[PDB]
Amino acid sequence: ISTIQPKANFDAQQFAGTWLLVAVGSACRFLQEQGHRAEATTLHVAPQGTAMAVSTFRKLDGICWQVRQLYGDTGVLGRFLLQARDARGAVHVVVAETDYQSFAVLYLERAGQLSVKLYARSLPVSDSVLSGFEQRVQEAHLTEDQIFYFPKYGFCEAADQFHVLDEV
Amino acid sequence: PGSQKAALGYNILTQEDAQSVYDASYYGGQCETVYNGEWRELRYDSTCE
Repeated sequence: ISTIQPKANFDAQQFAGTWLLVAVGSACRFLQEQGHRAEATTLHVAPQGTAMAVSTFRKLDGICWQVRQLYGDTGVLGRFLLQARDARGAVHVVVAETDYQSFAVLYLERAGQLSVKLYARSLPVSDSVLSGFEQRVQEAHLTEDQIFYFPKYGFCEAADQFHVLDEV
Repeated sequence: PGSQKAALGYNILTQEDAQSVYDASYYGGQCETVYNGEWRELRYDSTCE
């Protein structure tokens, strides 16, 4: 395990805005166990100094939900920490790779438990990008059997006042 | 949580709680437990989805 290199000169202002989650690679059981109902997710992203706010949007049983989180910077460009809010333990984050207008591959890790997630500005992703993601997975020592996709449709926006987790 | 108020004495003349009458914390060595029907609290795990 190591902190891999981020996007060179990561521009939070360009990486800002709307991302759709496309696929996740992880050894996390709950993507393979109960891997059905991988409900679609999207981020709104804003810079907030060097930290970034993120609003994940999701459905849950058809109720649209918003989770707002601060990705605190590590003091290092493109490197962030999520807090141990519920004693979950802090999650290290690296913006490994992005075309700010097109695609991103984000590295996230806690307690050596590692995930990589591929987001896009777009419904399609270039198959070359997807292939890069596959090799990113292999380099992370994750199997193809630990890659999981998310549906093309049914993204949500603007969850209700009562359906915002607002963990911060 | 909030069991201590039931332990307090009550002043009918003022409708104010007094000092504790019951021991709010003595268990008599029993482990007798109550199911909290509202235990469900959402969590999110960004390391998964």
